[PDB]
Amino acid sequence: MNTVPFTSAPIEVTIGIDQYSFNVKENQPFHGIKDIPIGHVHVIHFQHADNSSMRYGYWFDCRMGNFYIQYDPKDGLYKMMEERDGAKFENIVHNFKERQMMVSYPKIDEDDTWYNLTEFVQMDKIRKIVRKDENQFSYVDSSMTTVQENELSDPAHSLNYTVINFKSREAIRPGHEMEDFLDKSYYLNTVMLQGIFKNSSNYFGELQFAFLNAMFFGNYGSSLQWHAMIELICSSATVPKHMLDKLDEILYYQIKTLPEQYSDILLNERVWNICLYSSFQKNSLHNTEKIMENKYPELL
Amino acid sequence: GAMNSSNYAELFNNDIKLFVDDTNVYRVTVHKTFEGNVATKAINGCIFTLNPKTGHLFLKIIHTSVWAGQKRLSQLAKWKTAEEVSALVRSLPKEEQPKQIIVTRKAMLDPLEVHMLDFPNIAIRPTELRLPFSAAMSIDKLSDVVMKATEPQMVLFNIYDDWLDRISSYTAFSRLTLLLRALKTNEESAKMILLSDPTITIKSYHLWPSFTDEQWITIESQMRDLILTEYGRKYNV
Ligand SMILES: COc1ccc(C#N)c([N+](=O)[O-])c1
Repeated sequence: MNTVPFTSAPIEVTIGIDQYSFNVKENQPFHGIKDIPIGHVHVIHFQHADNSSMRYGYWFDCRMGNFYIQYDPKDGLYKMMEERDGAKFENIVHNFKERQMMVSYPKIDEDDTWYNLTEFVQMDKIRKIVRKDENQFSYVDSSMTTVQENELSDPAHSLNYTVINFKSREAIRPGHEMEDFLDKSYYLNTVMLQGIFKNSSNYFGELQFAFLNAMFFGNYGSSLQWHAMIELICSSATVPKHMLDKLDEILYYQIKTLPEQYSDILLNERVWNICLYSSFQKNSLHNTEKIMENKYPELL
Repeated sequence: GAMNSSNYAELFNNDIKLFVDDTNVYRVTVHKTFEGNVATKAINGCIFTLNPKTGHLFLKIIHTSVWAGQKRLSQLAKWKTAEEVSALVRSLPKEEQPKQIIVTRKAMLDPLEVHMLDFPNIAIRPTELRLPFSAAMSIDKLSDVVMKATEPQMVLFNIYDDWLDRISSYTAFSRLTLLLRALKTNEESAKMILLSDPTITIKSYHLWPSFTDEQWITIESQMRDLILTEYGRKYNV
């Protein structure tokens, strides 16, 4: 179990760690988060009390280094940093653990939610979507735009998700216009899976990461990406059986975790109604269709 | 974006554009079977592709053989239309290719956009106008060439005959749409008006009768009377 210590909490802030969150008061003696489960990526995220504008945060994996959070009064945010001196960190952390100045990552033993939300998410792929190669962790916030959004303006600060566009030469073979537009299997299976992602695990990983950025930061381009990746599978007549079964599980846990009050903005009516009721895969997502109908019957 | 009453003169500027109407592409007669069920029998159709500035009509005849062994024909008809329009554009010299294509039905937008991906600079636009191009098969010479076709065929016409020698393209289009609206609302009465006089003749190379300017005023008046009436006969007013 690993630890992300904090030098201090000089400004009042709601701190999230994965799907958990807690309020820290201005200059409260808070010095970090302990008992973080090893083996998963994690996200530690922030919303200031004074400016609910800009949720922001950091994706990280404690196996890749020792990370600590420090408030920067110039840039006005909590920054993740890496401590190379493994003894400065062991001692700095032990001091804070002995003084009980840390919150415990509050996982219930039965609870597989975080695993189920991040099953295919890997730090190395996060770091290719979020390009900042001098750091081992990745900053995301509510305002960052996606590469595809930029095409339709700072490239250093973009989300480089895989561009998916159903009315594009990449998606449509000359001579198969109608066939490929109405059945996207060649785009899914040959262009994206075999060609770009290489396997379905990497596809699902980007889909899951896009959802998490939409949920935790209200990042609109990430929501667009999540829905596009769902719609590309549902609009394919030919999808490997294992992928459909895994997609059903993935979406179930995303829909289960979504705040009930954010459904209006984070869920695209057209995509979900098409995927669950019109598409080729309308009968392949039993778990997802059941939770959607019992939790958000209005949207449908 | 969409074409409506407010940007109407754009049709007669010097940017090449085509209207595409797909109404008459997939045409059927519905009939009873010996077992008393219902079946359709397709008949030849056409794509109506029209330059509104010049009158040039590219009439792609759709022979019933194109539907043999195909499913969901009303959906296929939209993609067949887009394939043929795309093939037409590719066949034209660059300087004759349209800068915009206006579809009369919004369901043609995605089929045509996908077929024209090679032409990112050609704008595909819907319209808010209720244009009467479906009545094109009420023009006897167009109907004749569609029904006689035994294979796919493109036939080129000028739907304005020689009118542009005497009137503007705005006025020619207004006359065309008036004639077609009449033919659509009451084909028999409209046709009586036009060619009920046997001493008035259509030229071999023309589609409509050779009216003098004064006879066109009378004719156009008789069509507007027909349309208003039917609009009464229809709503009782
Ligand atoms: C200036 O270096 C450091 C400052 C604060 C902390 C903390 N918390 C760490 N650490 O290793 O966790 C390093």
